[PDB]
Amino acid sequence: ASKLPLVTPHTQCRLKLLKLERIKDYLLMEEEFIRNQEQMKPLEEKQEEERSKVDDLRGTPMSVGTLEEIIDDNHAIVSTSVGSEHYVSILSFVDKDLLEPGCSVLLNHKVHAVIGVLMDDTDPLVTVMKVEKAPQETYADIGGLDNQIQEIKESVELPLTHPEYYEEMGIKPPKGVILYGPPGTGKTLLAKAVANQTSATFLRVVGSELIQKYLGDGPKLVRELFRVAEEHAPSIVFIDEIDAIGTKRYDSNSGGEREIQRTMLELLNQLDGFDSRGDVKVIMATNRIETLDPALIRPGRIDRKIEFPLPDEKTKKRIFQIHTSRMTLADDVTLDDLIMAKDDLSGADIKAICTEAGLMALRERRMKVTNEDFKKSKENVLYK
Amino acid sequence: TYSRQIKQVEDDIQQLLKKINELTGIKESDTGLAPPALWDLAADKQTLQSEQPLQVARCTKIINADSEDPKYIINVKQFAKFVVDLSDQVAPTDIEEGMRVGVDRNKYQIHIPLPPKIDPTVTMMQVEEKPDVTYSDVGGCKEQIEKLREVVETPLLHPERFVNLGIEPPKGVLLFGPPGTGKTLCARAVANRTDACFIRVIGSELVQKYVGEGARMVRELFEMARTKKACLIFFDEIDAIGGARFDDGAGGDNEVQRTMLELINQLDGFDPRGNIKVLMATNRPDTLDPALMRPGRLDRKIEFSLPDLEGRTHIFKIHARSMSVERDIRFELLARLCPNSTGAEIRSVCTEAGMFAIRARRKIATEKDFLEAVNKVIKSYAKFSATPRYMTYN
Amino acid sequence: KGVLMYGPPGTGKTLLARACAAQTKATFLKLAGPQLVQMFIGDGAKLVRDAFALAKEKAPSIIFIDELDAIGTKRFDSEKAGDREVQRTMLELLNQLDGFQPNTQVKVIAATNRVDILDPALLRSGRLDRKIEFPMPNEEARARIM
Amino acid sequence: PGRIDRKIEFPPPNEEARLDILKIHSRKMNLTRGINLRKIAELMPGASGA
Amino acid sequence: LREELQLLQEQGSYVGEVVRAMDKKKVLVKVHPEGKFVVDVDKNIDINDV
Ligand SMILES: Nc1ncnc2c1ncn2[C@@H]1O[C@H](COP(=O)(O)OP(=O)(O)OP(=O)(O)O)[C@@H](O)[C@H]1O
Ligand SMILES: Nc1ncnc2c1ncn2[C@@H]1O[C@H](COP(=O)(O)OP(=O)(O)OP(=O)(O)O)[C@@H](O)[C@H]1O
Ligand SMILES: Nc1ncnc2c1ncn2[C@@H]1O[C@H](COP(=O)(O)OP(=O)(O)O)[C@@H](O)[C@H]1O
Ligand SMILES: [Mg+2]
Ligand SMILES: [Mg+2]
Ligand SMILES: [Mg+2]
Repeated sequence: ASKLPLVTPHTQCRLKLLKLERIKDYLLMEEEFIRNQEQMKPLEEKQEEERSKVDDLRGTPMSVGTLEEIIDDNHAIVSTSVGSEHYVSILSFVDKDLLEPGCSVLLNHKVHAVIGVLMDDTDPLVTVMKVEKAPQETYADIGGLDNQIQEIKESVELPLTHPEYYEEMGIKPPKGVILYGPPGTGKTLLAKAVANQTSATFLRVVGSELIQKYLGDGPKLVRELFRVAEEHAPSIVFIDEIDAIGTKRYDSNSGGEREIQRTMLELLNQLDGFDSRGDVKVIMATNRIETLDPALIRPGRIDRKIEFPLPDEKTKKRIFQIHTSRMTLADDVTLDDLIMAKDDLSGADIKAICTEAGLMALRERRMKVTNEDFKKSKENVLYK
Repeated sequence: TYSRQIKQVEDDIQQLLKKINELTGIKESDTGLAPPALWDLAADKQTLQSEQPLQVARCTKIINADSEDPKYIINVKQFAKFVVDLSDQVAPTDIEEGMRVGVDRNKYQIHIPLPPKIDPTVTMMQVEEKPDVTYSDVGGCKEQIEKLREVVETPLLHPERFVNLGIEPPKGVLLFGPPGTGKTLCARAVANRTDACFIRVIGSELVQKYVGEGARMVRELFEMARTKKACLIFFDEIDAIGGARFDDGAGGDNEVQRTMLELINQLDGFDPRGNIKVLMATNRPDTLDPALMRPGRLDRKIEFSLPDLEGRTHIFKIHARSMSVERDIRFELLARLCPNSTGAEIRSVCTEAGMFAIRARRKIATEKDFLEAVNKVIKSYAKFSATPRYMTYN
Repeated sequence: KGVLMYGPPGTGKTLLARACAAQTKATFLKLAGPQLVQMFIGDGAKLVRDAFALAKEKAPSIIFIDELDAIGTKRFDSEKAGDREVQRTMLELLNQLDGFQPNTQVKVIAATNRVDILDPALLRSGRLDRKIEFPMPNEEARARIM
Repeated sequence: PGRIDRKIEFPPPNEEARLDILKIHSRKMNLTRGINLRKIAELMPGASGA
Repeated sequence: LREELQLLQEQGSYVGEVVRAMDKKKVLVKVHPEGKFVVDVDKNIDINDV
């Protein structure tokens, strides 16, 4: 295990033959040394004789307690599971490194001495926020933007996949990225393409669930979010619909607008605090960019500000080519009449028509979609 | 030539490492055990020494002593209160009242005094580790640094120039300006160079869920701070901890004002804090309370304004001293294009213009690579700008 | 029985209270305002009657309360919400000072810097008698202060 | 429009639909022969199914 | 029948709740309001049956 990290010649040289044959002698001499322990001092079997001695030391009932402090001369104040806490001692088979205040431990039943530590069963909120698998298809599913698809790779993908271009420049990557525009243009759609592509851990939270019903439970939820994001990996924190923290007032929140405010002060800390930040990239998205606090959008917290426009009428035709790719489309239809139907139909409307017109065909058990399917589709989707 | 011959002689000896380390004992990936050849000290001896002679000594809390006799009144977590006595191994000296002690399970007598409870959410806000911002990175505001550095560290590094002159130096200082100006940046340089404990407090951490729970956290801060010989408290974003008392009708934000009042009492009056120096940093000072803006608490009122011209030209030299540039560019021309800009924006210009070199192919930025960055950062992100409604501090 | 000092925050209110702690050789007892606020119910109320019973025992004693607007905030009628547990500690401090079973053994010195916040139930005449104010120093006192 | 897949309206019932709601809920009642539930359903001018 | 006079003096059995098992033939079981116990299994009970 991690015996030698040198692999650098990478050929059929004698140097690769020399190094590993040196290591061959460092292993056998270490083998033959430790072999002569049991030859002259048998004294045990050591596969079980030390083990069963430990297993007979530790009692068969094993109570579970809680750490709250350590005094490093192998005795610490531990809390029992009722609430009455003791001043028991710690053993030597305890590996006194995995002990934090709040870690669940194993105790003796007789004198309650700290026998072993317990691996924690965590968590019912990490698995909530952590995206399990890659969501959907690739960047080729998008179509039409092609100017900011370069931009997001520039700040997320390319700092991760090519860590040589910023070094030859002598620069650090831009920190924050926000995404804004009208509703239904592809803000949430682009973030799935990033989570398809990346090898980082990807955390998502919606801005509406940042507000809590108790006092101070809001800023506690933010502090432990960035704790989770930092403790894993190079990671990507995606916060969607963050204007919703300030627009909608809910009667669950006992603190009024001045509990929204204290949460945003904590969020204002966690992006550009004084603490050592680490490798965490922040992506944000909204559709009401003018409402939120300008102190949160200052450079240093969010560097890149990407606008999404409405789909142009030659980018619209590309979107119909995507959502009607794998459907058995009858040759009656003409897509170019469908394009200029609404003058500002978003990319969401195109999928809203193409999914609905397929639903009309299954009412009549058909397999191909005709023209009058689309004729009654935009009446159903748009006009109400 | 010897393609497989260097491979299989490599591969078996990498296996022969594993094939005999399984015959020593590091294996059986545990549920909380030790490495096997590390606990051998307590294998026979301290097994029957740290367990069989040694006892459990359940820990308690003492109410009071009484005269003429030991006769201590003790208290435990949920059970009763007892009348106890000492052991032979401790003097009756350091068994002073209101102190946690360990107590056997049969006779109920006191074994050893204990260090008190530290309330661990205050334990996590001691910094333990220093950041890497030097005063050489806070260029452009030298006069503000000098007027700050003479309060925080010069009575600590030389506590004799003041005493022989007979003056008591100031204690409190707040740092205020528009955002992105250098307040949190200049606070990191102080924790770089200093040597006392540097306990940081973000003002959004004192909002608690119960009533008066936020005010007890202020004390446990100032209890462990008085134990130290010198400590340096840092308050950040204190517009959340208290603006002003305005109580009207339905008592709203009454809870946060009591936390703001307990902080006021720990700063002045009645056997003061001693050698504790505080340091606030806010974004809008006009909301703050007049009894907190009073000197004797917040003596120094250092301003962080925008850089003038030579503040700006110095900041370009800081954030572009470490990047591959064309030799023949002038920074003084660039700082005339950013009239009311912050130091955080100037760093974003320098990082953006290095990206344009990465956009096409090249390895060193040009002067026109800078100018394509200025009109994007200064003039195309000017819809947001964050400054002009904070210059008036509203 | 009961004195009250008020005014702008830098006029010197604690400075008289620290002066009297050095002059008389009585049992001086001091309080913070938000110290009488507890998470559990009835503990801040219990903490008031424990303090006055302690100053009852040391019969020459005076009690000091700093920042009285922490607990003495004016009561208000509202549904659906509002704090209540703070008023219980106030309403015993009204009673345990003055009312049923009164005493002349302890003297109260109270100090705040804002007055209009306070409940008129604690500014009656019998609970806090002599309400003195501290004006800002006019001209001549500033020559004496510095 | 891309958010909700299909919206379904529930109107108040008419004369043909007030009859069979009566027909299902008169199942568990011990009736008398000769009722003419049609005349009963027309007296309610579409209240609801409740 | 006359065995139970010298059978019922044996103390009763607790009832608990399995969370999950682990290495080397043990399970993690919690009691009513009492703390979680790492206990071993008997020989007549399969771990995958637990
Ligand atoms: N430019 C586009 N190209 C292809 N599909 C698109 C485009 N824009 C939107 N869509 C389709 O619309 C659907 C929803 O888009 P999305 O929700 O990402 O828009 P949005 O702006 O994030 O919406 P909101 O503003 O409500 O968050 C996506 O599933 C996508 O298939
Ligand atoms: N005078 C300066 N010299 C060099 N860098 C600066 C200067 N001012 C700001 N910066 C840059 O600004 C960033 C830190 O800003 P800081 O967090 O101090 O803003 P602030 O004044 O605390 O306002 P906020 O509280 O909104 O953050 C750092 O990235 C730093 O490089
Ligand atoms: N002669 C004086 N008159 C007024 N104030 C003084 C005088 N001498 C000193 N002081 C200052 O007044 C302060 C007293 O604080 P004080 O006004 O009582 O605070 P608060 O009223 O907010 O409790 C002391 O810090 C002291 O330095
Ligand atoms: Mg979306
Ligand atoms: Mg800051
Ligand atoms: Mg005072």
